[PDB]
Amino acid sequence: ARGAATRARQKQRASLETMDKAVQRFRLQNPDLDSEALLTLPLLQLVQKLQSGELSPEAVFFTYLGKAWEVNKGTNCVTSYLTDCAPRQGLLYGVPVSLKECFSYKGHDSTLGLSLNEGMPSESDCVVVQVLKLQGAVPFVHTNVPQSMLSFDCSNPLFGQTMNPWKSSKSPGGSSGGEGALIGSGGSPLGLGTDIGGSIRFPSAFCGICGLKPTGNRLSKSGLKGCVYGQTAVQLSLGPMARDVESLALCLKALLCEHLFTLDPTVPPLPFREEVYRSSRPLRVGYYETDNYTMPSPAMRRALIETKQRLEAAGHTLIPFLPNNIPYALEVLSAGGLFSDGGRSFLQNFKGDFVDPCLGDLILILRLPSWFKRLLSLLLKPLFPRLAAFLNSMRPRSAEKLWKLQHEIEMYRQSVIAQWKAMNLDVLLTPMLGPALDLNTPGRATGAISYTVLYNCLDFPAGVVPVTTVTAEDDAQMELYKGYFGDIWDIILKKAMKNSVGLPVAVQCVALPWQEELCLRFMREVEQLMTPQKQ
Amino acid sequence: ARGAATRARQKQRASLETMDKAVQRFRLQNPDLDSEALLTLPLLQLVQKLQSGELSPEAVFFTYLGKAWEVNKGTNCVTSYLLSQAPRQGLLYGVPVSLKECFSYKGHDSTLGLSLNEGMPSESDCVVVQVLKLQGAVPFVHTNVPQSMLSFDCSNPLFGQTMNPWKSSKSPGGSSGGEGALIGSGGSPLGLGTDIGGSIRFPSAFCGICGLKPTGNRLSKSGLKGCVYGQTAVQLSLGPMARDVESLALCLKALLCEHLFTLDPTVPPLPFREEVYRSSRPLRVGYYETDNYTMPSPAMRRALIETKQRLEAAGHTLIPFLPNNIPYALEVLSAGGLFSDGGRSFLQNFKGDFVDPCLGDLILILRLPSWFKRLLSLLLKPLFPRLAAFLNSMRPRSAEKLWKLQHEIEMYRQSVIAQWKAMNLDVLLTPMLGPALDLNTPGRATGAISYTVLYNCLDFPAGVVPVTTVTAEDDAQMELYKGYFGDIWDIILKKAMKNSVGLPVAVQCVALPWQEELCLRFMREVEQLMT
Ligand SMILES: *C(=O)N1CCN(c2nc(-c3ccccc3)ns2)CC1
Ligand SMILES: *C(=O)N1CCN(c2nc(-c3ccccc3)ns2)CC1
Repeated sequence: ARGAATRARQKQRASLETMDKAVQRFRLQNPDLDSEALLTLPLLQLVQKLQSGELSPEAVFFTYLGKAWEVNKGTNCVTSYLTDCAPRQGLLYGVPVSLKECFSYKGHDSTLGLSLNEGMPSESDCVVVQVLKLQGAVPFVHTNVPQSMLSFDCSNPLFGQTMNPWKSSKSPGGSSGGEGALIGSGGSPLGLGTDIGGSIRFPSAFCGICGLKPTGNRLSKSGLKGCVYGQTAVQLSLGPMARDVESLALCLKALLCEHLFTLDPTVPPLPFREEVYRSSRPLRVGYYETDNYTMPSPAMRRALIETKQRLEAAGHTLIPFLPNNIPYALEVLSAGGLFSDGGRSFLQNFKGDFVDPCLGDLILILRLPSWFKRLLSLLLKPLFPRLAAFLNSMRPRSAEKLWKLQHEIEMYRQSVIAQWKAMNLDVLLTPMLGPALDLNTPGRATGAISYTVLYNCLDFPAGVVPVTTVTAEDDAQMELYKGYFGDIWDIILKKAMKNSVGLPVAVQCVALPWQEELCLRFMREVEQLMTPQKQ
Repeated sequence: ARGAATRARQKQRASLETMDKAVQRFRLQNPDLDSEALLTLPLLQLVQKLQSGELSPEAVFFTYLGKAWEVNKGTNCVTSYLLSQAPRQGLLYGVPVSLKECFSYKGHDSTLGLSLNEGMPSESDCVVVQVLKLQGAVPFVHTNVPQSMLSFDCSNPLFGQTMNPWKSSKSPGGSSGGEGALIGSGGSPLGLGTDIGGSIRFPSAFCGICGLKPTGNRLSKSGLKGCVYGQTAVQLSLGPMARDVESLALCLKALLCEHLFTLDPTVPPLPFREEVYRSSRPLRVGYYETDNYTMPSPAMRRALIETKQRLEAAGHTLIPFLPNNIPYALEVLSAGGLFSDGGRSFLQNFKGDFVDPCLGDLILILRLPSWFKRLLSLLLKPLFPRLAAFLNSMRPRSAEKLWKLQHEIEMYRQSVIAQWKAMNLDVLLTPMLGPALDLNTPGRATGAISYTVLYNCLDFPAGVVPVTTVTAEDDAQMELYKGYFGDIWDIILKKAMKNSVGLPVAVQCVALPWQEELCLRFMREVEQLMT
C-alpha cells in the first residue's frame, strides 16, 4: 500500500527527463551562450542585467535549469519539475526560484514524504508562489524534505535521500534540505523554506549559504502543507535562502508588497523599511559563546569568537548576553508546544507507512502510552535529565494545560525582551550548530536544535550567514569533545560532527520581533567583515 | 472571607472623597473659570487649545475630575481615583483619560470584581498606560466592570452596580460599562476598554458613544489583568472609547508611535496611516440587516436601513453581504474557544466568592460535570437547539481537540475573507445590539452577543457609532417581537429591550484585519451623514 512509493519515484524520474530534454533543446539553439559566467553572477547583478535587458529571461532560466539537473545527480534534491512555465515591472523579473516541497503548487504534490499525500495534487498556488510570479519570478523546482519535515536531516521513503554538496557522507540539514543542497551547489540563485525549529537555518549552515527566518506572521502561510494544523505556541516561519545576504534582502522587499497584503490580509502590511537595512550606524551587539545546553564544536566556538572580534574592530560594542532559562524554554515550552497532544495528530500521517531511519526513534517514543511516557521519565531522571524532561513534555494534555503553556510562552517572550531592553541591545550574536552531522545522525541528536528552536519559541527574526570553514585543527579537537550531559545526544553529536574538514561553519544573527530589516543589516555586516570579498 | 468587600468599598469611598477635596480646592482658586463651555468641547478642539496654551492642563483636569464626581453619583462608574511632568510635545498633552479597571496601574488594584484580587496592587503600569503618559495624557480614574468581565452587564459584589446615564433601570453595557457610563455623561473625553466578545461595542452602543475594537495585536496587551490567560483562539482586543470618531482616530495615532513599539516589540510597528483615514473616495460597503441568529429590534433595523440609505445617497455602492455559517462560528468556534477547558480555569476565580446576579446561571452551568453537560445537551436539542449547542461547546477538551478548533478558526477566517474579496468590499455595515437591556438581564440573554463576538472570532477591526435614538414607534413594535428560536434568550431579550424610548441606537462598522484607519474613515462617514 505504501509500497507504491515507486509511483512517486517514476514521477520524479519523468520530471528529471523533461528537464534534461528542455535544457538540451535550448543548448542546441544557443551554442554561444556562456554558462559559467552566467551562473557565477550574484543575484543583484543578475536581476539588473535582466531588468536592463542585457540578459533574456529564457537564457537565465535554462542555464539554471541546466545546473539544477547536474547538481541533482550528486545530491538528489529535486523532487519534481514545475512544468507549466513574466511581468516586466517586477523586482524579480527573470529570476528562477526553487521551492521547498511544502509550498503548494497547482497540479503538483506536496507529499511531505508520506504515502498518505501521494496521489493528491494541489488545486491552487499558495500566496507566496502567487506573489513571486506577480513579481516576475519563475518557480521551477520542488526540493526534497525529510519524511515528516520533523527532522534536521533530509530523507524519505518516497524520493530518497538528499546529500550535502560538500561531502557525500554528510547531511544537508533539514527540513529545507533539498533547498540547502541545491542553492549550495549553485543550482538556484534563490529559494524559499520553512522553519518551526531551525529548518531554514540548519540547511543554510550545513550547506554554507544564507537564510532568514522572519517573525512568524511577517509572511503569509496561506497554502502551506504541514503534518499538523492549529498549533500556534511554537511559531512557524517561512523565509528566503540564497548565496548572500543582499539576495535575502531583495527577496523580502519583493514579497513585502501590495500583492501580498491584498492576498491574505491577515499579514500586517509592513513594507520593507529600506532606511533601516541600508543603515551603517554602529550597533550594540549582544553575544554568547555557548547556550550551556548543547556544547559548541571547536569549529562553532572559533567562528563565534572571530566574528565577535571583527565586529569590535569595526566599531560595534559587544555585550555578553544569554537568554534566561533556556533549559526551560526547550524542554517544556518548545518540546511541549510542538507535542501538546503527545504527537497523536502527528502519528496520523504515519499510519500504514514506512518510517525513514533518519527519524530515529521519534515515532517509537511518541507511540508509547502517557503512563509509560511518565514511568520512563522519572526512571531516567537521576542519570539522564534531558531525556526525562523531553519524554515528559511529549505527553498528551488537556486544553486547560495548553492555555497554561501558551500563557507561559508569552510570559517567557516578555522576560527575554525585558532582559534585552535592560542591556539595551540592537541585535544578538549566537553560535549556529555546525559543521554538519553524518548522514543518518540528526534523528538521534535532538538536543542540538537548542540554538535554533529557542527563537521559534520566542518568535524573533533569526538569520544565518557562513563565516568560516572547518580547519583540520578544529576537527582534531572533536576528539576531546565531551558534552554537558554525557547522554546519548552528546555521544552521537561527538561522532557525527567528526571527519568534517573543509565544511562551512556559520553564525546566527537575532533581532527583536518585526525587525527583519535590522536583522539583515546585521547579517550584512557579518558577511562584509568575515567574507570581505564576496560580490 | 469574601465578606471583606467592605474593604474595597471604603477604599472606593476614600477615592471619591479625595476627588471631591481636590476639585473644591481648585474651584476656590479659579472662581472665574467656565466649566460648562470647557466640558462641551470636542477632544480635537480641546487638545489644540491645550497645545496652543489657551487652556492650562490644570484647568481641564479638575474640570473633568469635577464632572466625573458629579456623574458618578447617578451612575456608580468610578471604582478608584488614580500634570507636573506631562510632556509638552505629546499629541495628548493635557488630556485626562479614563481607564477600565483591568488596565494595571502602579499601586492600584485590578480587582476584576473578585475577592481573590482585593489586597493586590499593581507593581507597575501596563504598556498602554505608559505610552499615554509619555504622550502627555493623564489617566485619572479606574472605571467599573462586571464581576468577571464575562458579562455585557456591569455589576460586582465589591464596587456595586453601574447604571446607564440615560435611564437608571437600564444597563450601561459591559464589560467596559463604567467607561461607557462615564464618557456617555461627559465625565471623560476619552477612555480605554477591552473587547473579547463586544465589550467595547456594547457599552458604546448602550451609552451612545463611539468605540473601536482594533485587530487583536494592533495594540499592546502587556500588563492587562484577566481571569483566564493563554486563550488565543478568540482574540482579545483593546481600543479607545470617545464621544466622536475623530477622538478615536486621534487616540490611535497617539498610541501607534515609537514608544509603543519600543516597549513591547511584539506589536507590529504599523504607524497610523493618515492618507487612508483622511481619504474621501467612494466605498464599496457590504451590509446585512439581520444575522439570522439574534433578531434585530425595530430600533436596530431602522438604524441599519437609514444608514444604508444615506450612504447610498452619498455616492457609496451598497452590497448585500452576510458571513457564511454564523451559527457555526458562535456555537462551536466562539463558545468553544472561550470555554475549551469547560471553564475550569474561569471557575478558579470564584472559589469562595459571591456570584453577582448579573452573571445569571453561567457559574452554575459551567460547574456541571462534562457528562451531565452532554446529557442535558442532546436532551435540549429537539426543542432548544441554541441552548444545546452552547452547552456542548462549553465542555472540557484534549489539547488535540483545541488544535482542531484553532485550525477551524483560521480556516473560517480565510473563508469569510474569500467571501469578502469575491464581493470586492472595502468595509462592512452591521446591526449593533441595542437599545440597551434592563439592569439584570444581559446575563440571561447570551445569544445577543452574536453581532459582536463574530468579529473577535474573525479578528477584524470593528467599530460602533451612535446614529439614532429609540422613538416610541420603535418601542411599541417590541410587543410584536418574536425571536428566531423562541427559547429563553429570545423571551428575555423581548422584555429586556422594551420600555426604552429615547435611548441611543448604534450601528457597527467592520474592515479587514489591520485596516483600522479604513474602519475609522468609514465610521467618520456614518457619523457625518447620520449626525
Ligand atoms: C524545522 O523547522 N525543524 C524544527 C523541528 N526540528 C526538529 N524538532 C525535533 C523535536 C523532537 C522532539 C521534541 C521537540 C523537537 N526533532 S528535529 C526539525 C527541523
Ligand atoms: C466582552 O468582550 N465580553 C465578552 C463577551 N461577553 C460575554 N460572553 C458570554 C458567553 C457566555 C457563554 C458562552 C459564550 C459567551 N456571555 S457575556 C460579554 C463581555
